[PDB]
Formats: sequence, C-alpha cells, structure tokens
Amino acid sequence: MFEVPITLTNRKFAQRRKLKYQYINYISRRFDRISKQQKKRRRERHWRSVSFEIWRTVSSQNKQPINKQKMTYHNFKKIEKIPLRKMEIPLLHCTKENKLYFQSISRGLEPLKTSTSEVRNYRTRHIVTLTDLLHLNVSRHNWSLAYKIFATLIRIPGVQIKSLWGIGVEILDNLSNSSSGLDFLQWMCQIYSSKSRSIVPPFQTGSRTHTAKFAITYLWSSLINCQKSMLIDKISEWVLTPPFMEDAEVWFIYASCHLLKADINQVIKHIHYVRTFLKICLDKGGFAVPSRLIENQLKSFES
Amino acid sequence: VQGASLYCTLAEDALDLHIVVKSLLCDTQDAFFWDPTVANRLDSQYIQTASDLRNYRDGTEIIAYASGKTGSVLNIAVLTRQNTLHLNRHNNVTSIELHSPIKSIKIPGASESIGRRSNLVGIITENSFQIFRIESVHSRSCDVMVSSSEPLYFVEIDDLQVVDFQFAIIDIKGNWSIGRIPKNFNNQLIDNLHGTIFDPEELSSWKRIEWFSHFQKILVFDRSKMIEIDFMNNWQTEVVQAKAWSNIRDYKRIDDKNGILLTSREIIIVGASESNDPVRRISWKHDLDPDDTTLRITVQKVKKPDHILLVAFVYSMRHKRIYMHVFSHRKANLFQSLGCSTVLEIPGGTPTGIETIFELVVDFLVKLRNSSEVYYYALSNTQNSIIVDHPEWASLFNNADEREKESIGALVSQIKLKERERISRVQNLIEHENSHDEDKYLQDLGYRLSIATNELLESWQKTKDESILSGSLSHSKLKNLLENSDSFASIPEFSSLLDQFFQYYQDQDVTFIGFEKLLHLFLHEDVPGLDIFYNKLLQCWVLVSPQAELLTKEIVKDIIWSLARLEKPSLFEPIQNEISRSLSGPYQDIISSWDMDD
Amino acid sequence: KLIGHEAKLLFLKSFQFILKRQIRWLITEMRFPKEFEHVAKIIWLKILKTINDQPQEELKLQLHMTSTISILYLASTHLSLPVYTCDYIKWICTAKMPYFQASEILRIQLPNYYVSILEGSISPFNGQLYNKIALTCGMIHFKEFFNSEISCQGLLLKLVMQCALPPEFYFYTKQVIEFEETDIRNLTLWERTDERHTGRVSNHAELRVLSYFMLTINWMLSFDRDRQYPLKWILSLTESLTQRTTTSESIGRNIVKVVYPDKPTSSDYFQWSEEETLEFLKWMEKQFLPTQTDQKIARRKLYKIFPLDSTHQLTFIEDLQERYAKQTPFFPPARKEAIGRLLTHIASQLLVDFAISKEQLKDCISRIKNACLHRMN
Ligand SMILES: [Mg+2]
Repeated sequence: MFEVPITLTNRKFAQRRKLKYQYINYISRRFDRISKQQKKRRRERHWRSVSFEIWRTVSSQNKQPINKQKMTYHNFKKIEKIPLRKMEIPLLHCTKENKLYFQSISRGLEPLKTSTSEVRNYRTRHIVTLTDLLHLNVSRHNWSLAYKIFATLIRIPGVQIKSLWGIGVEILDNLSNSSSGLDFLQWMCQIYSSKSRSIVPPFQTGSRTHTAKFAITYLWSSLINCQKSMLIDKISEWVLTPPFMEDAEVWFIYASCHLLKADINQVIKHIHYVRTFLKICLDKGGFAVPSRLIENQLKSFES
Repeated sequence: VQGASLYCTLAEDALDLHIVVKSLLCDTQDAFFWDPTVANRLDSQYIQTASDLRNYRDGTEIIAYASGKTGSVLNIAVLTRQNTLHLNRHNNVTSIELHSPIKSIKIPGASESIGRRSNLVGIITENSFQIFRIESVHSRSCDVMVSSSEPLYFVEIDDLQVVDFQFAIIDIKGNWSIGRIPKNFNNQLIDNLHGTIFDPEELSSWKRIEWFSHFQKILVFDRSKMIEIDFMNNWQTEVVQAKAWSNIRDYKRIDDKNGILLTSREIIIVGASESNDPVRRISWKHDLDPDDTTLRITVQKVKKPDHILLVAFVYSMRHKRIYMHVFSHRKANLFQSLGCSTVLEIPGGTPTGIETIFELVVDFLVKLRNSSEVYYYALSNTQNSIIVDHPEWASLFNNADEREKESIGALVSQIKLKERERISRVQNLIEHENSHDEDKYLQDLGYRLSIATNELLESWQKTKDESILSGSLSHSKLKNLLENSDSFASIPEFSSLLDQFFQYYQDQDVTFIGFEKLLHLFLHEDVPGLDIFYNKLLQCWVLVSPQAELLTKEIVKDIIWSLARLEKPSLFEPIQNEISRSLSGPYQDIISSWDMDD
Repeated sequence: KLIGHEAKLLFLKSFQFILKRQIRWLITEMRFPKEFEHVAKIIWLKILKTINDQPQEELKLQLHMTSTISILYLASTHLSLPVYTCDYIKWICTAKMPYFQASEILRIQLPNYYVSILEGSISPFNGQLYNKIALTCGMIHFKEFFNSEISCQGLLLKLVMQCALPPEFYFYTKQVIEFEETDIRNLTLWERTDERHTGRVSNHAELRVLSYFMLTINWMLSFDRDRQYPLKWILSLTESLTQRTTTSESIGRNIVKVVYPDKPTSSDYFQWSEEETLEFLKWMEKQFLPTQTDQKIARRKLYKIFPLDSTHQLTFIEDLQERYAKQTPFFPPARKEAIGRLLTHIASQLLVDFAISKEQLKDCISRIKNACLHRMN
C-alpha cells in the first residue's frame, strides 16, 4: 500500500497513456477551434509549465479576473461528439480491458485499481510486499527489522534509490553500527551531483538546476552535527567551495555557519560575514525571519 | 531541527502511537471504476435552531445519512453524548423520501465570528439540489421536525460536484455559481454571480468548491489544479503548482476559518493564510505513498496550552487501513511535523466515510463500503486504566427446513453409531498383538495376497502386448481380497510383512516404490521407518483422543493401504509403449523427443 | 536471427527441457521415484503426439506452465502418490521448484510470440490448475490409458493434521465421503470448450473432498447431541489454529499468501509477526537469489556500504504436537459462532493453500451440501 521503487510494468499502461493523451488532443483541439505515438503523448504532456525559514511560494496578486460559463450540456456534447469516434478507430487496435478503461475515463469515472494493484507478476508482487513491510516497520519504530527490510530491498536489481529518506531517518534513529545518516547523505551528494523523463520527480534530481532534498538535508543536519559542538569552518569551507549561486537556502546555511561560529576582531569578521550572506541570500526566493532575529542576535553579539 | 538549531538531532519528543475504543451507532465496470461525484453520504455536526437562540443552549449534535434500496431517502436524527457518543434514547429518526439517489450530504456549520450555528443541511442528488431547514427540535420526545427548502431539479442538465455554504454555492463539471437560500417558508433559491473553471483536458468528473478565510472568497478544484476566486470583486488565480507530477486528491477546510487541508498524491498540504488576503502555504509538508485515485482526507483539531494540533486521516476505498499524520499550531503560525502512523480495520470492504468531530484522544465515525453500519471509534495514546455473519457461508451451514435439520442429525447419528462399531470392532484386534493368532493371520494374509497377486500378474501376461498405453488396469491394490487387510493390528510386524513381500516378488518386471521417501511428504521430515510414522502420529493424538492407539493404528493401516503399491509391469514394460508412441508420431516430433537434456 | 514459423521445435524443446528440469528437482530434492519420469514421458508423449497429429502452421498450442504442472499432477495421480495440488502450489510459489521464468536468467532467443506463450497464463490461482489438469485429461484420455483415482486418504490425513482435529474426523469425513460417493473419484471434467454452467463446479475430486471436510466439521460439531466436543474446545481449537508461529509450513503459506490474487490474504501479510517478517527476509535472501535480469563496482562498494548480512524455529510435527497439547484440556446457541469462525479460518487456509477462490470453494461446498441434503431427504 506504499509507493514502489521500481519502474512500472510497461505494456498496458503505456497504451492507455496513448489513448488518453490522444483523446485529450482531439477534445482540446476542437475546443480551441470553437474558441476561435509516444511523441503525441510527448508534445501533449509538453506544452505546459513542467518566523521560520519558509521557502515561500508565489501568492495571489497580478492574476486575471474571471470567466463566465463556457460549457452547457449541448455545447459540451458538441465538443465531445466527434473526437470520440476518431477514438473509435484506434480503440479497435487496443485491448478490451483498455477499451473499457478508455470508455470509463472518458465517461469521467476513475479507476479503483492502481498500476501496482494490477502488475500481478511474482517478483514485483514480492517487492511490493517487501517495500510495504519497510514502510510499515519504519512507521512502527522497529528500526532493526526495518533495517533488514531496507538492506534486502536495495540488494534487489530493480530498485533505484528513492528510499534514501527511509535510510536517513533509519540510521538516524538506529544509532547502532553502520556509517550514519550523515555518511549516507554526503554520499548521496558526492555520487549524484555530477553527470557521471520517466523516473524523476524532485526528491532525486540532476545537478543542472537544484538537486534539492539530500543536499539541503546534509547541509542543515551537518550544522546540527555542530549543535553537537556548542567542524564549522569545514562545513562552510565546503559550502564556500561550490558555485551554484541560485542556491539561496545554502546562503542561509552559509550565514548560519557564520552565526554559529560567531556564537576578537576575528569574531567581528564572522559577524560582518553573516551580515553579507544574508543579503546575498536576499538574492533569491527568500528565507526570512525578520531583520530583528537576523540582527538582534548580532547586537547581542555586538556586546 | 529547523527551529532547534535556528535558535542556537532526534526530535522534540519520544515515540507514541495508536489505540482503539469501538461502538455501534446506527444501521440503515463498477468492479473496476468509481464515480467521483459521490463524496460522502453521511454527515454529523453541531446545528442550532431558532428556539435554541432564544436561550444560551448551544444547539444539538445531529446526524444526517442516506438510506433506501436506491439510496434516495434522507435521515436526520439527534445524538446525545454521555460516556460515548450515541443515538438518542427514544430513537425517532426523521426520514424524508426523495425520488433521486443521494450523492453528497454535508451540514455546513458556521464561523466562530457569527455567534450562531447552521440551521440547515443540504444535499446533491442525481437529479436535484435541495436545502433543508431544521426548525425547533424539542426534548418532549427528541423530535427533529425539518422543512424542505425547495429543490431545483436542473437548469443546465448538469450534475453538480460539490455544495459549499447564507450562501448556497454549487459546482457542476467546470462551472460554478454563487446563490442564496430563501427564508423559511413557501415562495426558490436564486443566483446572479457565476463562473467556470472548465478544462477540456481533464477527463475526471470531480471538481470542488470550498471557500477560504470566510473572507467571502472561494476555492475551486479539479484533479489538475487549485484556483482561488475572489468573487465579490473580479479575481482568479492558479496557485503555484499545476498538473505535472501529482493530482489534487482531496481538500477539506481544517475547521478553523483560516485553515486549509489538501491531499495531493504523496503530500499532505497545509494551506492557510499568514496574511489577511488569501494565501498559499509552502511551509513544508509530509508525503504519503500511492497511485490510488480513491484517497480522501479529514482533520480533527485538539486544543492544548502550548500548541493547537491537527490530526490528518487519509483513507481509501481499496483497503480498510487509515493513514495518519499530526501537525501543530503554536500560533506564531508555527507548524511542525513529528512522524507517521497507520492503523487497520476489519475483513473485506473499505471506508466510504471517515468523519471526525501527555496523550491524544481523537474520535470519529466510519462507514464501510457496502455495509449499512455506522461505527463510532475513539483513539487513545497508552494503556493506563469474528462474530461471523458471512452470509455466503451461513447460507451454506444453517440449511433451512426442519427436515433439513433432523436430516443432518440423522446422518450424524448414523456415522456416530458406526464409529462405535469401529471401536468395539478393532478393540479385540488390538487385544491380539504379537499373538500366534495374529502371526497365523500375517502369514496366510501375506502369501494369500501373494497368490492373488500372482494371478493378476498372469492376467497381466495375457494382456501384456497392448502397447497402446503403459498403465495396467486397476493395478495398485490389495487385489480383490479386502477382509484380509483390516484384521491385523501391529504396525511393525506389518511393515515387516510388506518388506518381505517386496522381497518375495523381487522376480523382476514388477513395480518398486519406496514408501519412506513419500511419508517425507506427510510429516515433513525424514520418516525412515513405516513405524516412526506411527510413533509421531501417536504422540500427537495420544495428547488428544481416547483409543488414540486404536485410531492411529487404523489410520496408519488405512494410509499404508491407500498407498500400497502394485502398478503396471515395471520400467521394462513402459519403454515399449514409450518408443511405440514415439513411432506413430510424425518423424521430426520424434526427432524433438529428447531425454537427458543437461 | 531468431527462427520463423517452425520454432514449434524450439518451443517444445524449451518446454520439454524445462519439464525434465523440474522432474530432476523433484526426484532429487523431493525424493520422488524414478518411475515418475517414464510416466511423464508417456503423458507428454501422448499429448506431443496429439499436437503433432494436428496440422496447421498456425500453432494453436497452449503449452503454458499450467501444462507442465498439469502433466506432473496427472502422472503423480496415476502413480497414486500422496501428493496433491497444494503441494505443487507451495513448491512453485516458494521458488524451490523452478517455474516462473522461461529459461531463467543465465540461453536461447526464440520468437517473442512463444516467449509470450510461456510467460503468459502463468498463474494457477483461480483453479487454473484444476481446469488445466481436466483439460489435459481430455486432451489424452484418463480412463483407459491411466488410473485417475486420487490419493484420497492421505489427503484426509494431510487435512486433519493441517487443522488440529482429533483423529476421529479422519473417519468422520471418510465416512461422509463414502456416503455420497462410495469412493469413486475421477479426473476429467472435460467437454472441450469454455462453456459450462451447471453440474461442473464440483467434479474435481479434491475440491469435493475439502467440501465434505468442511461439511463434516459443521454437521458433526453442531449435532454432537452427546456433547462430545465442548463449547470451549472449539474456541481453543480456533486459537491454536490462529496463533501465527514460525514453522516451515506456515512461513510457506505466508509466501503463497503474497501472490494470491484476492484480499484479505495480502492484509494477512500486513499482520505478520516480527519473526514471520524475519524468516521472510531470510527466504528473500535465500530464494530471491533466483532473481531475474565504473558505476557497477561503484554499486558493489556502494551496496557494500551497508551490510548484506541451536536451531530456534521448530519442525512441523513439533508445532502439531504442541497445539494438540494446547487443547489437551479435553476431559449455548452462540457456540454456533465458534463453529462458524473455525470453519471460516479453515476455509481461509484452504483457499490460499489449494489456489482457488472464496466464491469457487463456497460454490462447491454449497452444491455438494445440497447434494448430501438431496440424497438424505
Ligand atoms: Mg499549469
């Protein structure tokens, strides 16, 4: 009942994606007329935008006013009547289960069988049970079992690593033996920060623009490995190393390393330093508390 | 982490989970797809009528749930909470009959700012949209008299997704309308502000309207996107994500006005304003892990001194498991998350409604797929303090007529006295063990059977040249002398009989089958001797039955007989028909027939 | 590259080769008799001769894996060995007996039409096995050529021990069996088609055996006017049956539960004890080495970053003994409840074990229950 870390069984889900995006094409085409192939799916999915440190969103202002009813029954079935027969052609080439599939999604129903729930192959169903027991045990604080699940899982040849948060909080609460969650995280960053599609949402990413999760988590978690202290000029030494200038959150990591090192004229230079990286962190999508938690600490320091 | 070392690595707390407390409350293509336009067919919430507004009484708690063969009647009735929530003592459910099936019921409630509470409850059918006033419940007998704020069957021949609330707001697939409800009696409901969010390339029918901040500004949803509409000016916004990697899965307003709970796929989203104007929240969130389209959500809200914490129940239509996460509102508009937990429920089916109302108590009701029952549940933190009607099998066990009761009893008596015959019968056979009588019997037995076996081997010689098959007729047996089996009663001398019978017919062209390697399949460990078989079974059953020695002997006898080999003339006879069938076949299938591969 | 239009030869060669491979594993690892092999050459020879008495270059043959298991069971049943279908389902679902891969990863490249003819129709789990063995039993005739009487009494023993029933129920059910049949049990249910709608949900012998078994327990226990079987011991029996313990068997039935089509049984993997899950991962690192299909050494060191990793678990007759003792305290209308929950648990075990449906089983025991009421009234 949990996400599987394998590429999905191929045959039928792809031809359903065909039927879906092809019908989508015909209906939206005739819709723009009335307002006047993997590649078909590709263009179709294509033309579309693809007091604490909140990486704030984009709120509501400068957005266009309204629309008033576009779609009555008669007008909609006008737009629907023709693209459904065009669909009658390749529906004849696909399988019966996918006939009924298309007829149902095109009626507007939603399937209550998942892609996982209908893979129904030995090895994959077994991996489903394995991964499930991982997620369950990790919920159940059973870090020992959960760890066995995780190792046996990553052994399997099909699973690429989404499961890194599983192991991050896993070895974190484990404390037992193996090179800990920091080791794993900086490993994730060292292996997957260089060139050295289907499967890729944002919690595993490529180093063109932001590789997110693992990087910021080893960053903050390493500054907490300084919370173990009171190492710092190390963490901000290799935060000083990379150029990826848009990485504002690593600018607040930087300035946080300087505030933690500022806790004599050396301490001065560290306080001027954090004062700088806060504005070159106003460079990008802001992490702000105010000016008073930023500075008022630094005036308690100016003491 | 975030605030703990922004201040200047485990958590904030130790590790605590889920428990139950259960109770009954009330009773009332398609295999692979579902209708999104049917959200929830029962609500329960605090309502407050006019006569409740003369005094200071805080109204009452009511339930409204759908009923009927076609699910086309509304039932409204009052609750009284004492030790645990329960239906009223006089059980006078007030049900009103419609002719259209009920797809959605919700009772709206009200903000804390108005002082009042809702007086009404509204429903979407397959044919109409109706609003009901509850007017003047009275304790004389717990009556709930309601009035029918009039339907509007259809204006557009369009089904309507969601109703939100004095303001009757409707959404039909793509296009919405703000409207108003008449006052009490007998003019019905009108509108004048309208709009649409239509999107040709989203096929799923469900959209959703619920507003936001009580600011007189609404939210409209489809599985593609979330659109805010400031609707007493002219204002519209598509908030920041769209339809790239996940679908909007549900949204419900976490009860406090400025508070928003949205299930995506693999994300619990806590939208809610931290500005007077409407908002998004990207105050980070948790994620929950499927492809399931059928996920829904609800929150319960518990109050405490140092925080204000919200429990998020995400449930499904596929499995009876409930997936829970918890958030906290330390009103610096502070939100943090702690760790996940999930519970199960019971056999086949799944939730159609989950509805909420140094430890945590959170309580709700559930209604399961295809089960008219409504079950109250409660959940606690620590511990300081099947009733089978499977109608498929009971219909198979309870068979009706009285002669079909005394029929079964008749058969049971027949076999029971028969079993007495078995006991008394074999008893004396057990009295004679290692006797000279049982020796005589094992002799004339073993070689009497040897004589019959030879006869059957002669009548296997006459029919030997069949060569059409390779299985001799009715082979493996005692060979038509049956009384000779039973009468002995000493397993080891009988195993020795058989070993010396196999020894005796070692004159070739005869079957050989080693039992031990097959008892391996019975007891699941190596069973070398035919005796140790009897030993192990006798341990097991000597723990449990009288005359376990007699039965265990009768059953090791029955087994050893059931398997007592004597199949066709052996390995040299099969190869004859093997090759001769490998002849009548065409020449290159004969070339494909291949022994010893690799 | 790969053959065209007469890779019938290569097809039947990978098929036959896979068969003899499985036989090697069952004489070897299951201590079968060597005679089985010749019986298999005879049955596979008969249907090989029948498909090579068929003309068309259009293949029209369906040598699915169910045919492999079908001729194994057919031959085993001729030889009257006390193996039953559930032995096979267990054997293959636990990856012991090689099954799931057309020539497992290591072979031959064949026309993708035949690779699909193998990988497809792989599951036995809705009675596909019973239907395919009756289908083979038509394809070449059971009656004269072979002896298609099932090894009934060992299945009774298998069944009583599989519950924890006292040995009286062996003779009970054996007697109801003789009552409706007088012990005559066939293998064909064949009239080559797909069509069937009455009389033929219940004519695979085993399913009727299970049906008599269930019925027996219900009748017998609900009419012990003697009061021989206490209102309690039915509960203690249900609980000793329910206690998830870690023997080879129950661990196996968990492994089968994982690939059974219908819920609940997968909710059953949800409710595994810690030891069940542990012995599970054990079976995963043992029998999912039978898996299928620079940076590579970087993943040998990468995976070698976290460890890949006096016998506690007890045997079968040990567990059996101990629940027999767990009820050893042996010496009013809501006891029907105890009857019913016991029957439904037993049913559950049989459904996963014999790879059929809830609806299938209750269809059969319903039909044959009315078939005993009819010859009783
Ligand atoms: Mg968009």
